[PDB]
Amino acid sequence: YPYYLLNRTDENSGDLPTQPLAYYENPEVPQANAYMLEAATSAVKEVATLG
Amino acid sequence: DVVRPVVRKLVSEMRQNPIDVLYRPKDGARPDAADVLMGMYRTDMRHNTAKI
Repeated sequence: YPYYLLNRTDENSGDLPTQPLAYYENPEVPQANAYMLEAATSAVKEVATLG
Repeated sequence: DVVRPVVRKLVSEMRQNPIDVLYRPKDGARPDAADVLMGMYRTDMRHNTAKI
C-alpha cells in the first residue's frame, strides 16, 4: 500500500483530534552504563600488569 | 588499583640491579689482602635466604 489511512470522524463527537503521533523511544543503554563499562575495562587493563 | 602497578614496576626495576658488598684493600694494604674475606662473604651470602 502507498498510504497509511486513518479514520477522520467519530459518531458521538466531531472529527478525531489526531494528536501528533508518538513512538516508543528506542532503547538507549544509558551513558552511565557505557561510561562505567569503559572505566572498568580501563581499570582492569591498568592493574593487569606484573610490571 | 592504580598505584599497585607502580609498586610492581619499582620492585622489578630494583630487582634487575642486585647489589652486594665488595671488600677492597686499604691504601697501604697488600694488593691481595681482601681476597679471603671477600671469598668467605660470597660463600656465606649466596644461599636463597640472603637473596630472599
